[PDB]
Amino acid sequence: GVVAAAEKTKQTKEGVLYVGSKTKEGVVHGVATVAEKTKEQVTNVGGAVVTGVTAVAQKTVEGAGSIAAATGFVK
Amino acid sequence: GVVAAAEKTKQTKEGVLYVGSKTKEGVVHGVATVAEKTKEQVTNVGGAVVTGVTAVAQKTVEGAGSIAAATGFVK
Amino acid sequence: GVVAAAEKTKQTKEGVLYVGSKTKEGVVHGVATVAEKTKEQVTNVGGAVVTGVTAVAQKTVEGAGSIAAATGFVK
Amino acid sequence: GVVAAAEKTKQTKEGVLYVGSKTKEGVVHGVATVAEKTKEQVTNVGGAVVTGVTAVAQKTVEGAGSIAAATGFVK
Amino acid sequence: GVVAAAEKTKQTKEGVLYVGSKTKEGVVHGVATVAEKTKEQVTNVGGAVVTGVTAVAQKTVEGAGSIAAATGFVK
Repeated sequence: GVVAAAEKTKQTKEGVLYVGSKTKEGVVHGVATVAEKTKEQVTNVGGAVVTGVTAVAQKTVEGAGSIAAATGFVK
Repeated sequence: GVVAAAEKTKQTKEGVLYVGSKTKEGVVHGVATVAEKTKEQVTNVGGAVVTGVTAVAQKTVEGAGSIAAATGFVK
Repeated sequence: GVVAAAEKTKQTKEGVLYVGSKTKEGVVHGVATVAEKTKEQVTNVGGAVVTGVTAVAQKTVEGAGSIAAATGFVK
Repeated sequence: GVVAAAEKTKQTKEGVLYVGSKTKEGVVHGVATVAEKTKEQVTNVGGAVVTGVTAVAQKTVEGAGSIAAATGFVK
Repeated sequence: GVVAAAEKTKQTKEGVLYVGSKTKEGVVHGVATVAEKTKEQVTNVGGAVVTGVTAVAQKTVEGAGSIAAATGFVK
């Protein structure tokens, strides 16, 4: 029942990017799931995750983008 | 029952980006799920997560973007 | 029953961005879910999360954007 | 029953952004869910979350944006 | 029941990128799942994860992109 459908039917400076970064110390951890003495952990990450000292996300979804996620359990 | 549908049907400086970043110390953790002595944890992250000392998100969803998420459990 | 539908049907400086950032110390944690001695935690994050010392979000949803989320449990 | 639908049907300086930030110390936590000795926590965050020492959100929803969220439990 | 379908039916400077990065120390961890004395951990990461001291994501989804994910267990 977890359905993700994406359809795209298609019948000057555009999207131009300039980044200049100067970093001395950089610690980036991105997507992280840490468990200590944990019993029962469920984690889900979906989509676009842009992370860091200089993070730029230009025009992430120009067409069709669908994210379906059923996260959990049954007892 | 967790359905995400996206449809895009398509029949000068546009979206131009300039970033200049100068950082000495940078610690970025992004998406994180930490559990200590935890029993039963459910986490869900969806979409666009732009994070960091200099975070820029230009024109994230130009077309169709759908995020469906059922997060949880049954007992 | 958690349905997210997005449809986009399409039949000078536009969206131009300038960021200049100068940071000495930067700590960014973004999306975080922390549990200590917790029993039973349900978390859900959806959409666009732009975070950081210099956070810029330009024209996040130009088209169709839908976020559906059922977060919780049954006993 | 948690339905989010978005439709966009489409048949000089526009949206131009300038940010200049100069920060010495910056701590940004974004979206956070912290539980200590907690039993039973349900959290949901949806939409656009722009956070940080310099946070700018220009023209977040130019088209169609829908956020549906059923957050809670049944006993 | 975990179905992801993507269809794309198709019948000046465009998408041009400039990055200049100068880093002295950089620690990047990307996607990480750490468990210590943990019992029972389920993790799922899907989509585009761009991470690092200088992270740039230009035009991530120009066509059709669908991410379906059922993350969890049954007892």
